[PDB]
Amino acid sequence: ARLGRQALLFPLCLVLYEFSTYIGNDMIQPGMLAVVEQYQAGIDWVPTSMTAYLAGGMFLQWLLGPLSDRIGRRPVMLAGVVWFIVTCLAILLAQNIEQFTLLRFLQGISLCFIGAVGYAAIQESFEEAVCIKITALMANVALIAPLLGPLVGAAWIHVLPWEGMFVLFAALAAISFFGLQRAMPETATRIGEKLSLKELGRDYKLVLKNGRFVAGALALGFVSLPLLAWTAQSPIIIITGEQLSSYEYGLLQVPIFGALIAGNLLLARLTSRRTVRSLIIMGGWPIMIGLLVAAAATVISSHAYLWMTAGLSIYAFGIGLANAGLVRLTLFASDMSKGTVSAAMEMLQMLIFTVGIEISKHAWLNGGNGLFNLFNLVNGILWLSLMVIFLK
Ligand SMILES: C[n+]1ccc(-c2cc[n+](C)cc2)cc1
Ligand SMILES: [Pr+3]
Ligand SMILES: [Pr+3]
Repeated sequence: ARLGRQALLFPLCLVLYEFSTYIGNDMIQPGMLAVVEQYQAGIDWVPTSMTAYLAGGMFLQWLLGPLSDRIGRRPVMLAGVVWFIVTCLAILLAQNIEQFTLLRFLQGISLCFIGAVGYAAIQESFEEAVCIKITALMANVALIAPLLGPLVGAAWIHVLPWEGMFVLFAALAAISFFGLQRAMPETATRIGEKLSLKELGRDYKLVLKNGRFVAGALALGFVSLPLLAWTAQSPIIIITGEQLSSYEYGLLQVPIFGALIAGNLLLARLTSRRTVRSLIIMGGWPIMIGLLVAAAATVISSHAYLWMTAGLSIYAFGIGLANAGLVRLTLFASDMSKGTVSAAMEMLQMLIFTVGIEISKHAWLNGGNGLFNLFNLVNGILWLSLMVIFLK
């Protein structure tokens, strides 16, 4: 007898899935030093784990939304959960870092199911008032994962093997599979209809023609790249770069991702009395000053990692205050299907993350902290350059 508890279990398991796909990245980065050392791979493969994971995350959004609309939101979502489980277990059999990285890419495809079909079902199932509550919980999980992940991941690889992490990801996903199997409704409104890739290609051609949309989408990518670059490389900057331990590594996540949360909590308070664009200008100050301080500090003094951390913290506060607003404006910058717009901007900004982490990596390998931070400053400037057009 499940109908009252169904209204709560369905969003909970999707959030559990969202959480485990997220720590599936955030727990793995600290443990990536163990992985590299166990394959004898070289530290340059540490950020590439995330690069491949995110590259998979942009692989199928365009398809999965309209496909699940045609064949069912249940069978497509459940397939994504199974896929994550199977690919999480398959990585234990990887014989080199290339195979590890390749499965890391296959595991990344699991992210595409969250918004394009999972959240689509939340939109199609719940009232606007309840939908807001669920979206908020999804946002709170997206804030906790990149703080919990590195802390728990650093602690994990001093007692347990990295393999065990993937067992944990598959287990949490397995729990969410059984929960979704019982509780998820079937809310696809086009079951039976034919899907036309040629027609769908025209939809994505039309959104890319929208100048104001593309400007906002790229800006979201550019502005979050410093934060994503830090997540990817902080294990190699702090531990192998600065010759520090796991404690320092983990400790330095607190002011940065704490600052992110602080930026979101203030946004929540200030939202009723500030327009979206004023919050973008408001948050722009800590973003620019933060990135500028981190750059200036590590150019004049290469090993000033506390000044770098403080710079990223001030920057992160700006991101928490500005991003949610810019996401909103970008969505409504294109008067086209919300499924296509969301998939487009999710896809576009992740193109920037994947390429950006790779350039970021080479910046640090060839120039250390100074060139790592300077590249992050360029990204801020590119976000700011786009904002003066996008806003004025
Ligand atoms: C799959 N995925 C999750 C979270 C982000 C994300 C990007 C930028 N920020 C600021 C937060 C979260 C991107 C992709
Ligand atoms: Pr058409
Ligand atoms: Pr269409």
